[PDB]
Amino acid sequence: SSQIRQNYSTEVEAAVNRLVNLYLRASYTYLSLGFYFDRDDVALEGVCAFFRELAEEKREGAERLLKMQNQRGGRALFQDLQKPSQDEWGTTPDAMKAAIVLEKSLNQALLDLHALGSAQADPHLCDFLESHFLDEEVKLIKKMGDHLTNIQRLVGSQAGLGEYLFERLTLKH
Amino acid sequence: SSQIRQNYSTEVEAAVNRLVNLYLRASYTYLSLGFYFDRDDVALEGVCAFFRELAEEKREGAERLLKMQNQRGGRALFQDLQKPSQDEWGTTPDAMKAAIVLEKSLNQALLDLHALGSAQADPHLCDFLESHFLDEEVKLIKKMGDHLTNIQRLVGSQAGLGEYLFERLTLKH
Amino acid sequence: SSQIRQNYSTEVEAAVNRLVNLYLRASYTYLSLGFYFDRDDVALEGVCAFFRELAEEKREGAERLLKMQNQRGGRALFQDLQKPSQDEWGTTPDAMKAAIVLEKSLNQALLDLHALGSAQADPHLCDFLESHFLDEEVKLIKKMGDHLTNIQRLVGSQAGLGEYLFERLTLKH
Amino acid sequence: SSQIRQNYSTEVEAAVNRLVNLYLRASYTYLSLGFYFDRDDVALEGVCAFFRELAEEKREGAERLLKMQNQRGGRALFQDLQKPSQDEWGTTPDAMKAAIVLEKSLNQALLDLHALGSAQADPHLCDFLESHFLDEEVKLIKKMGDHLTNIQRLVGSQAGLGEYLFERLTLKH
Ligand SMILES: [Pd+2]
Ligand SMILES: [Pd+2]
Ligand SMILES: [Pd+2]
Ligand SMILES: [Pd+2]
Repeated sequence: SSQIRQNYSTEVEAAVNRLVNLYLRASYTYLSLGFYFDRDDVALEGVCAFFRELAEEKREGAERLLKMQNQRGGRALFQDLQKPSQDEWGTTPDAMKAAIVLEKSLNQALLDLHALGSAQADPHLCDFLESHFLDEEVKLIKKMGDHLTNIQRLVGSQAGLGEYLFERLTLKH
Repeated sequence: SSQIRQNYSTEVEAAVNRLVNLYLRASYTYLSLGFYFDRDDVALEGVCAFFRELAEEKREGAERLLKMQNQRGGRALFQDLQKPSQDEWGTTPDAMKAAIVLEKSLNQALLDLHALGSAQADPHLCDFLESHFLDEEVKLIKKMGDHLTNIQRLVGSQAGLGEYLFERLTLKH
Repeated sequence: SSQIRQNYSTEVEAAVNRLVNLYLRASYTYLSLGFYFDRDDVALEGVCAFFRELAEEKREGAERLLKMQNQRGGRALFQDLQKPSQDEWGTTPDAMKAAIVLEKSLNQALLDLHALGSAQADPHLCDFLESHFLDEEVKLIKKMGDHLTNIQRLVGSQAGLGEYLFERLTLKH
Repeated sequence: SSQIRQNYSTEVEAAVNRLVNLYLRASYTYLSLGFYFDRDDVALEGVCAFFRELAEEKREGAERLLKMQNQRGGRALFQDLQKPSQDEWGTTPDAMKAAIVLEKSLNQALLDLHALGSAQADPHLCDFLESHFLDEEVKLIKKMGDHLTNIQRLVGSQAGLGEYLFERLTLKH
């Protein structure tokens, strides 16, 4: 039961639960991406760290959604988390491309939920999504696009050398 | 080309470019206002500093817009910047009135863009505009209105004395 | 009016106003160069920062000229600012070449004004120009020439790799 | 005798001695202006301090000239110092006007000496004059013009009140 729920539709409640699943799926995907780059036959630690950081960011996003669900008086419902789409992630550009596709899918899910919020006249939801999610997605996708452009520029010259240089000079910290 | 653009209409992209032009025009206008008050035959340094600060604020606004344009995958297009509407700006109340007219025009441009964002279901744009621009405009216009009221109150008593006192006791820092 | 003007010709006054326009035009050009390198499909942040810094330097130069105009009792007159000569700036060497052409044009304008100062026996003007402008131009043009030589050396080997390495190892800070 | 003199004309040597006399005369004038404003029937201490500071600046200028005379191997020759042109200096605008006339006369003397330096191909002299004298004069005359404009603006409203306010709010430190 709840004694606090106000202006919070069942449609939004369900969409928030689905979004939590998407964010946790994304986190899982990034966990797989990170460890792939830590394989001794891949060995690009800056790339491992980049994706591991994203895994943490996506988990944090799911937790923020869940906190908000409870703040509004909605009820968390969890579903199975599907395994990531690949077991091996190819080259650095392959991985960065996959990451952009993933982020665009999350961004579209956020946009869809914001639209539902608007249709349901739920300004708390719509603002929650922008502050913690929509601006972060735009910034993140720009960073990934910039990364992809740099790695593409590098591997068009020399693939092995380019991947090493990108990891050493852009990613490693 | 872009590999990041998502939910960013050509209409909004063009409107953002036009807004950059308006902000740069405003910056240019404030540069002219500031130096007019630094003329040896005007010599009101607090007024010079007030308008110079605004010139910097408007330039910063244009830069923020341009950064956002690139974040969204839009493409900056610059146009000629028209010279300010006057070469000489009259009395302090004349100048403050001109400044209010200018800010109201920027504010209306922001409102128009927010409306376009709403019509295009672009919540990232609409929120970007409020956070960095719409609240700043409201605060700035209130300050200018307060200034205009004070200078009008002063120059209704004694024009020369009133302009000096306003610059010394309200503006100078 | 002015009560301070002394040994300040109308010819120099007009030339200073034209120089302000040239410096503001240059600033605008550098703003465009900087944001071009921040495009997600270009993504060379060290180059973005290099040109943005120059945009600020040129704006500062215009402001110094304007302050001097008022110090001498001349009157600032502003004209339209033409848009930069290109919308897209090509490769890093293309951009650095454009920048050198631009600086050489400013340098020539400064030399022309110094010559006018000499012809008008205006030592305050001639010294003002050397201290704040002429030595800065020489230093800046040497830096740009050095940059161009380095990027040319790099892209003659491998274009993509060379542009990345230059941005990472010379420009980025 | 001298064992160091090189490229230092007798014409420049004599002109430097005359300039020392002019600077000392100016210092004396400012001493008189300062004490006039300290009269119990005038009693404008910010004005006293303003002119006393100028008296010190002009004395310092004479000393710099004398040091340079000896550096070049010229020989200091002192003449009688004429008393200031007035015993009483009238109102604050009267005094500021007198001060501007005085500074313009020094500035013209500096310009005349720079021209002589140029005619004698004496670059050390010409540069000495710009660095320590010509830029200082331009700055000082702009400040005085700004002051005169402010006091005129004030006394056009109310003479007694305006003079008090200027001394309290612009000059006093
Ligand atoms: Pd909303
Ligand atoms: Pd909105
Ligand atoms: Pd010269
Ligand atoms: Pd010279």
